[PDB]
Amino acid sequence: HWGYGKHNGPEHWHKDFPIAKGERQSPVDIDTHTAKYDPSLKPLSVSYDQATSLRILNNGHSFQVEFDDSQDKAVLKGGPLDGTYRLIQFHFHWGSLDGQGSEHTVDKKKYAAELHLVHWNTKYGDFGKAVQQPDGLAVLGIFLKVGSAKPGLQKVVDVLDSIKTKGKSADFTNFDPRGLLPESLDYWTYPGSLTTPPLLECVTWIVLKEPISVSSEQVLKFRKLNFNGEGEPEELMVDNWRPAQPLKNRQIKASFK
Ligand SMILES: CCc1cc2c(cc1OS(N)(=O)=O)CC[C@@H]1[C@@H]2CC[C@]2(C)[C@@H](O)CC[C@@H]12
Ligand SMILES: [Zn+2]
Repeated sequence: HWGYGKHNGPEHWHKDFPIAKGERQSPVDIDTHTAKYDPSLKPLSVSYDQATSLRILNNGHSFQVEFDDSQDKAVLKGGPLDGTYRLIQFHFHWGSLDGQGSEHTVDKKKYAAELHLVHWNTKYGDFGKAVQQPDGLAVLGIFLKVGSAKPGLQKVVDVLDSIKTKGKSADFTNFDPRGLLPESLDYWTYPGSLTTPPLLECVTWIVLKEPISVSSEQVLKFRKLNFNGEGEPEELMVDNWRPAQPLKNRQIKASFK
């Protein structure tokens, strides 16, 4: 029954999911001055040329674009990662206003939205086993700011009216997630968690420094989605972000000087 409202939002999650108050929770504020450049970080490799999207789904908390992960296609490796991680889905978090919506913050700055490209460590065979491991997932996080439109996002925006409500899905093939990436792959990285229940501490976070720009019209369409199912009172899907959590005993590393 978790969600993002007053009675079931982030401050309530710890009752059903005690790990909410754990030692490696996400998101976090990225203090850019305290993050240390790490020249030990191997180069970061995003190989999406063969990515094959299947479907887009309103899951009641966000919308997600799913990929066929049954073959070695669409892999993230290098950077802080050992081994190879396979793309399974992407989704977003966003606000009711352009001044909020991101989960991670940068020197307390909130972006209008945040994209999560979720990948699982192939050493664990599939996603459900990977999330039970401390190094099971790698999530590539990309900030969105409102400005120029992102042409590569438009195909996603245009299908949203077909999945307005919780539980609706639509075929969504041939979508190329390379169109959602900024020019630079400079990043911050730290060990953390899923940002929604069950809040499992299984994620290596890789957060790109360079945001992508999307237009006001594009994010406005995100905000027309509904948290509710069809035939239920309309509740706009907005502010589906968890706030920053305590850093505790963790160091954020930068790939750049
Ligand atoms: C693993 C990253 C992941 C996946 C999902 C969410 C959150 C997630 O963590 S995060 N934000 O990348 O750190 C929130 C909604 C989830 C979704 C995938 C699985 C679902 C559970 C759907 O079945 C229904 C709700 C969906
Ligand atoms: Zn997410």
